Amino acid sequence: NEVKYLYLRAVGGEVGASAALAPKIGPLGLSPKKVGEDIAKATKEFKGIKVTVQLKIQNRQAAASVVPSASSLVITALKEPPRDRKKDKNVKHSGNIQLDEIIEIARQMRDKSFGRTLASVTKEILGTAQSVGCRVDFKNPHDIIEGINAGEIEIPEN
Amino acid sequence: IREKKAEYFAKLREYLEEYKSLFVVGVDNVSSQQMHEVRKELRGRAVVLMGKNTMVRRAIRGFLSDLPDFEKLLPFVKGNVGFVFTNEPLTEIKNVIVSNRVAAPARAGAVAPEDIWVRAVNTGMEPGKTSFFQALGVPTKIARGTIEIVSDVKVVDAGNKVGQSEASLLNLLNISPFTFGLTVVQVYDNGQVFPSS
RNA sequence: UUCAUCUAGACAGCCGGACGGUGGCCAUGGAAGUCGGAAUCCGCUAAGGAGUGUGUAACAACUCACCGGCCGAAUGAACUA
Repeated sequence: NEVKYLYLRAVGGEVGASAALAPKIGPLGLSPKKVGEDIAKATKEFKGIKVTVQLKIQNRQAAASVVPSASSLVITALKEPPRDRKKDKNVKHSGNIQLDEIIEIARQMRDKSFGRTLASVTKEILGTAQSVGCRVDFKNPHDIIEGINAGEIEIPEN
Repeated sequence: IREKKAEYFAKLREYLEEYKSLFVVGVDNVSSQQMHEVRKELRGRAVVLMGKNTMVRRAIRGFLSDLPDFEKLLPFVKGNVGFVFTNEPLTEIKNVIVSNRVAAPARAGAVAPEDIWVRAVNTGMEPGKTSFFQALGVPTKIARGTIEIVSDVKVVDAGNKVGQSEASLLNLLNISPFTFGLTVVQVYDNGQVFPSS
């Protein structure tokens, strides 16, 4: 067995195009159709929002593994109707994600992160949400981060 | 400027009267992921404070009045060196510090960490790179379209900065011997410094 | 003349790095810190800008700001005549 590693940025729960699948995977004797279907299955919850999908090619099995992306996870929690490219381009996002949810994403992302504290990882994910530009608990992630820094949002550090 | 000067001085003071022992860690040739990872491993156990030699020297000279020990630490902070404060067993702190070492590739004009040889093995490339092989005068024959170095050659070693030629040779050889990592010059402990060794 | 930087190391040069999350999101035909659009996000920070630019279809990759090491005491800018 050979330990191979390959990912992409195919859009979540949207069948991946063979023109964007074959060049990467096609060489190493692996079905692009299988890759796309597995990506969609793993992004069932992620449908519409693009997600990075690690593939461990251990002797030619297209076993997709969605790696948690902070921003995309934030949008999945934002719960906006799956982005309809057809109806309008560049669909904006305004999700009301609760502090509990942003903390949850922080716990699900700390694993591969570098934030000193759980509070630090929450600030990171909140900065990602700020980049997205949505309003969060009827407030901007910037002011939520400043509140955490100034010791207002008591974080459940567990 | 003076405000952040005082802030840095205060942080050094805090560590100096909050951590029983410290190590003098050299960060030469060391990337940023290195000391990030080292801090991650040391989290809780040790803290890392690195900075400007003159900065730390002046801070130490200004703390001399209250701490009459550190005049012996003054002559040890030279080059890219900082201080890893801790209250934990020196040995394990040291190995955790010196363990995280990333095998970076052999780059041009980069002092070789160790005696990089060209150890004979069926490397698997072609006359295009045999050009470089001959350029550095290593007898190499095209074995079934896969080069083999007949004779080992002492190309580079500790120091003797790796010229573009050797750098390219080792890159095509796909060897990353430049396992950069934070070193340790000396060890301060309860007002007593001793070498790492 | 006025305003600044500066032995708590000023400018120049050389050398080493210049991050994790993160190839960030959005997309751009293709952008991978940088044709690109909003914010210049958090952490680690000496430093690192979702980056300073280059390069590439994109890359891979460099490079600069930036930070260190050396160096040793001056330096920069706008003005006046």
